[PDB]
Amino acid sequence: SRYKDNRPLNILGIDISKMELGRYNLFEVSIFLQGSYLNPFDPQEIDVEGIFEDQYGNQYRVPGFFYQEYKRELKNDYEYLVPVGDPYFKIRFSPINIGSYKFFIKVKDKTGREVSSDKYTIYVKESEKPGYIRVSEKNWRYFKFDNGRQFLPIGANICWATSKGTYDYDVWLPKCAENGGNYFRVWLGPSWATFALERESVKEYDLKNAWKLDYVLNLAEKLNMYIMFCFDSYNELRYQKEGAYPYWEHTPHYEKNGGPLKEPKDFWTNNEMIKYYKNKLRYIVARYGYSTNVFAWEFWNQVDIISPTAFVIGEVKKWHEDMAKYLNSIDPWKHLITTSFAFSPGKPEIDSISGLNFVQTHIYKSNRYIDALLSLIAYKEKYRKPHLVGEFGLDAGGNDLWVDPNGYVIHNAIWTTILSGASGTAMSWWWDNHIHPNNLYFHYRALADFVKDINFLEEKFERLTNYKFNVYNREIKVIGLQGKKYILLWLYNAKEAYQYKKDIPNMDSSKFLGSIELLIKPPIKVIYYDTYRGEKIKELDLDKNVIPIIEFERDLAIKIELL
Ligand SMILES: OC[C@H]1O[C@@H](O[C@H]2[C@H](O)[C@H](O)[C@H](O[C@H]3[C@H](O)[C@H](O)[C@H](O[C@H]4[C@H](O)[C@H](O)[C@H](O)O[C@@H]4CO)O[C@@H]3CO)O[C@@H]2CO)[C@@H](O)[C@@H](O)[C@@H]1O
Ligand SMILES: OC[C@H]1O[C@@H](O)[C@@H](O)[C@@H](O)[C@@H]1O
Repeated sequence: SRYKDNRPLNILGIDISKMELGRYNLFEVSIFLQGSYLNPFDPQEIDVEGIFEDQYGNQYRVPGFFYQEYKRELKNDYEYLVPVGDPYFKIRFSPINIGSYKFFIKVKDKTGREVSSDKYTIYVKESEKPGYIRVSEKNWRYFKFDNGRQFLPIGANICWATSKGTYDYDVWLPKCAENGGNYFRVWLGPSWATFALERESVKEYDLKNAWKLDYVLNLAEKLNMYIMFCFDSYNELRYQKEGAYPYWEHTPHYEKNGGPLKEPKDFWTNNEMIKYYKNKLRYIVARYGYSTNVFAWEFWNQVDIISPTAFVIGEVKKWHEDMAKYLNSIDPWKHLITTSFAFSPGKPEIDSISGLNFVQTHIYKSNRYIDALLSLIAYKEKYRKPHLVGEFGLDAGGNDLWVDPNGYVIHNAIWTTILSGASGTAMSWWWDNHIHPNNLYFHYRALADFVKDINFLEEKFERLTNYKFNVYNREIKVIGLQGKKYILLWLYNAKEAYQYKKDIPNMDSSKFLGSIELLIKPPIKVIYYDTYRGEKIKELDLDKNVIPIIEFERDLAIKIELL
């Protein structure tokens, strides 16, 4: 209760960031008040809200949140945050419609007293922002922005920083963005994470870490990147004796550390814990929900490998149903909601919950992972909602770093997932010790430039099924999409795609290798695409359905336009 107050409830002053702003831009109200509360993070102690109304009858009820200003600096090798001023309350809003808005502030504290501001008027003009990310109504396999443009996530996990904190994201995000990346994922737990809200407590949230998440969200805004916020990770509910980076003994949920839980199993049903968790969701919506750069709320990293003493499928399912419904109801902008599992096939009892808007796969597999990805993507089409391969690698033990310095494993996965019908790229691990130091971003740039002008929302892509392969000197395989106007092929050498010792192909690719015959009607334009340099190798106009395959070392992309 470091932030208690026991004065009669009064608004003391408000600051408004701007009277005029663009569609989907941040409108921020700062509020100085006094009142009676033991915990500014608990709406039963103090409840700040902004009530906004556009000219079209839509009303938004935005919970407010407690805020401390900081000034960051880098002390040789660690970030250090210096508090500036007293903490206070904020409301963060983002307008969907343009035109005029009226809003007022309402506050209630534990005494039952209620105060409110007069109504203020703001004006919203048109802007360049595409809006929030939703499931496409045209093709449930894909995401869209509110303005109808596709959102095809290309990026990686970038879930926490080193001790340099936000200064690491100052380096990683611009590199990702300039190489076609528009997506990453961050962790808000366990308590050691860069953005951990529950750092010392499950009842009060860490204002420094929340400030760091502000900063990284703002950087994503400037770079047109979109973030999945992962609220909790399995480590929090896993006992030391169970291994796999366990954290229960250190987590603030545990009664030993001041929390309400005697054991991780009680997380799903303990009424005190459920109440604090809803307060946390309210804090997250209040502080970050305005942002169109929040791609999705993700409840859990790999909830299936919490302690087996704590996984009760019926209670975990009901908890996801109830929390998705609650989160949805208090989120004025209705961001996408998801959850994840370490078991690659997932848990159908939870994945089929309608409050979870898309499903995920995590897979770390060293052999024939191309076939595993294709198989999992075909399988999860049963849910009729988008599928994100949210984590991918060779080995949960990190073998990738030593055996694949050139990123061939990432390469194979991102081409396989895009051209098998997943909503976006497979999302690699190892951002800090693999992708960045080895400068593997060029793999994403080549993929992004290949799909850049393809509208997956209108192509009605189906997986390629009835081709004839005519290759003699090699075991070539193909993964393809067939659509209205395009056929997209990724061909790979089964003997070379899983060998990681050779240097990146520098292909002087003239010779004829073989052919693939497809059920299409000429004429067609065939584009051969170097997947490593990210450029057209050759372009060919054809009058027959026999498409030559030129020589390639490891793999080759082909884009075929139906004319
Ligand atoms: O060093 C910072 C921080 O690291 C923490 O350990 C990390 C570890 O460095 C590594 O990045 C690990 O990656 C996991 C991650 O958990 C993924 O969600 C996923 O999971 C796997 C799980 O961790 C087990 O390995 C399990 O057997 O397999 C899962 C996948 O099926 O896979 C990633 C790659 O293994 O994440 C942990 C944190 O979970 C802590 O050491 C911390 O103290 C330290 O400060
Ligand atoms: O920014 C990511 C990394 O960049 C490197 O060049 C070093 O400066 C690291 O200390 C840092 O964590």
